[PDB]
Amino acid sequence: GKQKEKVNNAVLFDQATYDKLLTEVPKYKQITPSVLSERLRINGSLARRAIKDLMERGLIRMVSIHSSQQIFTRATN
Amino acid sequence: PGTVQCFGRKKTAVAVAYCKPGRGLIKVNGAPIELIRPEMLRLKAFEPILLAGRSRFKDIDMRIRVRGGGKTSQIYSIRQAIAKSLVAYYQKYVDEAAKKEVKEIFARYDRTLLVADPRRCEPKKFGGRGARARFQKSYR
Amino acid sequence: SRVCRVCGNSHGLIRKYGLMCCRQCFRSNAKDIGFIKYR
Amino acid sequence: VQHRIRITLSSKSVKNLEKVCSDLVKGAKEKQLKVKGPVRMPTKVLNITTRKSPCGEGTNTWDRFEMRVHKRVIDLVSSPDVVKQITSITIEPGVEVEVTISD
Amino acid sequence: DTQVKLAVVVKVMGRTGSRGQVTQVRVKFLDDQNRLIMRNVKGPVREGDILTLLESEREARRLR
Amino acid sequence: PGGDVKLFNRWTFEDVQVSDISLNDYLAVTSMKHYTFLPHSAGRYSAKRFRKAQCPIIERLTNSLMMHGRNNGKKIMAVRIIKHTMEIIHLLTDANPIQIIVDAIINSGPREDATRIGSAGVVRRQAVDISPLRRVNQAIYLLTTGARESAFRNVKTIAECLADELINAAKGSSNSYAIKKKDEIERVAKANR
Amino acid sequence: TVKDVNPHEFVKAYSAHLKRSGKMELPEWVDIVKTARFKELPPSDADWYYIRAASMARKIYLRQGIGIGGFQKIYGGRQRNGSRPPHFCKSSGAVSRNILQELQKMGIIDVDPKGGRLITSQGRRDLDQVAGTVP
Amino acid sequence: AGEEFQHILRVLNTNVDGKQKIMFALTSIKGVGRRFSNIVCKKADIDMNKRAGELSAEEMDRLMAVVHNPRQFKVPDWFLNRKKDYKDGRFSQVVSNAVDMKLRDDLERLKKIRNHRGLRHYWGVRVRGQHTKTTG
RNA sequence: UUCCGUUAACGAACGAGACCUCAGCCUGCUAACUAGCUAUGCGGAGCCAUCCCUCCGCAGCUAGCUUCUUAGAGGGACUAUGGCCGUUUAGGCCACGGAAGUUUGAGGCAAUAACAGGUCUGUCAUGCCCUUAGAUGUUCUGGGCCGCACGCGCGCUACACUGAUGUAUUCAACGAGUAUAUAGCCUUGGCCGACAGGCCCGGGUAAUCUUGGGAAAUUUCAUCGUGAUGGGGAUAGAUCAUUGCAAUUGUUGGUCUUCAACGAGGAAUGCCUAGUAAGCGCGAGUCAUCAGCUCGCGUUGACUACGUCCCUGCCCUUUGUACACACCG
Ligand SMILES: [Mg+2]
Ligand SMILES: [Mg+2]
Ligand SMILES: [Mg+2]
Ligand SMILES: [Mg+2]
Ligand SMILES: [Mg+2]
Ligand SMILES: [Mg+2]
Ligand SMILES: [Mg+2]
Ligand SMILES: [Mg+2]
Ligand SMILES: [Mg+2]
Ligand SMILES: [Mg+2]
Ligand SMILES: [Mg+2]
Ligand SMILES: [Mg+2]
Ligand SMILES: [Zn+2]
Repeated sequence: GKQKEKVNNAVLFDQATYDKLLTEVPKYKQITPSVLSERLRINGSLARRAIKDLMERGLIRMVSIHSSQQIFTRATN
Repeated sequence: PGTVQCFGRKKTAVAVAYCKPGRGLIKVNGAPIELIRPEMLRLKAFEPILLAGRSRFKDIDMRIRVRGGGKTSQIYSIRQAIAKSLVAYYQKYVDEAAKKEVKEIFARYDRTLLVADPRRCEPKKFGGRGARARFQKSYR
Repeated sequence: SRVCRVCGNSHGLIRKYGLMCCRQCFRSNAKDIGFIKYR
Repeated sequence: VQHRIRITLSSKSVKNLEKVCSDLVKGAKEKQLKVKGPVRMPTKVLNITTRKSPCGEGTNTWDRFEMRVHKRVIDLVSSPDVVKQITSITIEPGVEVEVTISD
Repeated sequence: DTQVKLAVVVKVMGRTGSRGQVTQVRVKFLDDQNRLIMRNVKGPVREGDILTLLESEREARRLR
Repeated sequence: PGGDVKLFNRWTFEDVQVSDISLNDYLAVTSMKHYTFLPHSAGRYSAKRFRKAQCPIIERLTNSLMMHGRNNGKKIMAVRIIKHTMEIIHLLTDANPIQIIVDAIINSGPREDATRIGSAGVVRRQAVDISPLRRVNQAIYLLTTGARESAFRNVKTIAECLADELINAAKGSSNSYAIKKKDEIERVAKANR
Repeated sequence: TVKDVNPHEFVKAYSAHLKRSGKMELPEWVDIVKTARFKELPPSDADWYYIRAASMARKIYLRQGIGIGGFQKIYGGRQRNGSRPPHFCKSSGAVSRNILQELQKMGIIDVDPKGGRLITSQGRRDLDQVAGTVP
Repeated sequence: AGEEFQHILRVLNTNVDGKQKIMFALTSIKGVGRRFSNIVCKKADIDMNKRAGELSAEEMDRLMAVVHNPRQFKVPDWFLNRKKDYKDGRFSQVVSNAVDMKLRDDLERLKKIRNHRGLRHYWGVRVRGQHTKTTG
């Protein structure tokens, strides 16, 4: 995916990952990582490693940030 | 009357634990063992603790110091030093049958806690860059 | 401008420790200098 | 009147050297001086590696030459003339001694 | 439809192969413990090893 | 038995069951002496024959990541990758990822192979069996290389690549490099039977 | 204390501390330099002149008699010479010089006779307080 | 939020791409590299986490000013790439198209002069004292 | 060709082994203010603060200190112990113990006979020839050894996300340092400078000062997100300083810019069996400066095998030979 080049295109910053895509992407197992799903939602990284930051202040999922910036996902609890 | 100062060794890292009959405290170079800093090799440091348990440490303080070596060498030297320091403290100040349980808990999991590892970086011989390899060889 | 103390040639010198002798003269006289070859 | 003196003592051979070390320690302790030693000080390893060929043909073969220089130091508390009363005993070949007057 | 069958290596007879790389062993069958067959085995194999075995009625011959 | 020993303190070794009684001996997960907290150990292995058969299976999978030159010699990175893969396996299947590791190694070890025997004076390749230790060797190697190349020049990173290969090889689907190479070797050997 | 605090979070906390605990002078070349010859870009953080100072604070904390060259060496790194083999390369002098001069100007550290930089007692007070105020 | 997100900006006759960071899109100009892009971003005081495409018009004017008149920003003489000219003797940053012209002026001096280096270029082989048995 | 044993042989001489060096074990001995613990005495800072407790600083008639460091003497392993195989001989495989059970690991040294192997360019080592003043002698100047259509060899850097970049974090070993004149070889410390590098006080002929080597890889947090991109650093321009009596065919090192090929490499081929391969840095040699090399050193640290004579070769015996400059016959 062209997912940091596409960062400013208004679709992403308007509705795509604002619990419209990565609300259901976690739901396959009810927890499927953002870094795992970097390609299941084909969208690559850093338009994704920033939207994870957005979703953490949006308070919808838990976070696990570690060595190679391996970050994770959890849908609702 | 407790005071033991026992060491453990790796490639070149040497770890020395000097003790007091204290309360629970464990420090490496003044930094708590909690701040041992390979944070993936942070298990092996606690592992002699985690096998014996804090209950075998409510009466001891360990101002363990480590010099020379690398990183993982120093961590494994920690492991050996604290294991042998606990065994020696128990043997000389608790009971030999009491230390025998520590002996067996440690040795059942692994022998390398208590026995130094005689491996060293063996020297490099001419005719190559490397202690056992050679240069790539050309005929034509 | 610098040669062996021994043969007075201009290559293969051993400057270290101030010998001022070449690699050939040095071996030729090495055992009496005292460079016991333990290994 | 009773001053502090250093003796430093080096060599090439351990077997030769230790005989001198036992020599001076017993020389002092026959006359009850205040001595401390013989401090053993880490061995210098002089080394020169040379291509053992003289022309540079055949498989590259190096040989490693080494001297081992051994350093010993002893402190005595006595007057320097009392020191010269000791250090006129026989000194073994090859060993070097460099008595100096310190603080 | 062969059902993969099991054996234990009772002794390692030898080490055949052009490059000496196929152990030749003598296996005993678990499911009926009177069938003993000489087979070829590759890699490190010691006594008492259990081997899965896709096809059973092939056997090797001494110093194959 | 005595098993209050969890690797990384959080993935209980207990209640793991190996299907193959063949690989039961050579998988270091069952005995109370094979449990370890970390898949890093400065083990004096390979100093004797078969001594690696008692290496912890997680450690003996860890050593196989650190390959291809730029990665030779760094086990800290390897164990970091193992930790992340192991937690992501849990975060998908919510089941013992140790059992996932073991079951994958069971289900991706070639049981037959065609090598280069000569007999009667004439040499040509034929089918032979696979001793369980070499079963495990090829399983480890052949699961690992799939992750390596499937993550090469790929934004998906190695922890999730290897997690995908493990989950799917253990599940049994032929969507992993590992189990794809398995039946290829199996079919070459079956043809050459 | 600071030996009890995780070495990174103490640096973060002190970096914020020498921002909000008063202020000082600061050179007008900070947003230019690479802080080392082998580096390739200037630090990606804006208050790098402050995280640097937080680190160099605890260096004189836990070690004494450190000169400018000791910091040059400690803050060097790997220099990739291009097609040449890489080496070890010492860091820059002026950046560490002005960190030490800034900390001296707040009296946290000071130049010792016989040479080197040593902490002062009230700087010790400050570092221990900020260490204690960390989780 | 790219209501006017631009895919190529086209400053300085290079088609600077409007899809990568401004940090490393301004490097596409032939005469401004990785470091000098950063120093321009700093001195023109533009937000840093900003992909080209989202950026505003007044600040392309600011970049214009700071790239053709950098010195007035008290920037030292030693980011500049034409230190101590001998055509005239000033300190300037050459920009995209003019860099080839400046290089031709250099080599064209060398041609008129019969400098060893000028010939060596005209001859085509390596100019800096390098071997040429086995390379090139 | 190690031994048992057989035995027209007997008794021997080398090589092997034995020997020496390094490394690994010793809470056993000798000691060590040029090594380092340990305790107390004050100091500094955190604190139920008043003491205590944690971490640092400094000093001693502190040790009924030498575990860590050093280096001497020693001790230790012998297959010693047990099982199995073996003429129950020589030995082998296994197991407890133990630091060590491929002679424990690695080297040093290393036999007879030979090569038309290399070296007359290491040598006041050299025979014969040539030269020997208008010199192939010696000294100086400038150039050359580096030239480039190209082919080959040893290597370095990579082709990236197991990554690059930028912060934070902190761990060794081997060694090295001429009167080097008016402080001078390693350079600590203060200052100026973005850098490069300058100035001043000095320390060390050295377990004393450098360095108690504050090395990198790696670790941690962010930046780049698969794009020949922020991988790559080839090429080339501008300029700055040091070494040098001299920098041009850029000695070197900086600064900005220039941003190539290279998508893991055909036929083939090399090195390697445990702290080994490989990755990572340091020191030494060369040196006025130049280290991609060579020799040492440590750091992180594996997969595979414990085999076979299939390929290349080696040793013994038998056999065949029209070979002996010996199958390149
Ligand atoms: Mg990846
Ligand atoms: Mg030997
Ligand atoms: Mg000859
Ligand atoms: Mg001349
Ligand atoms: Mg040449
Ligand atoms: Mg070579
Ligand atoms: Mg780059
Ligand atoms: Mg050099
Ligand atoms: Mg050379
Ligand atoms: Mg070959
Ligand atoms: Mg004939
Ligand atoms: Mg023929
Ligand atoms: Zn000579």
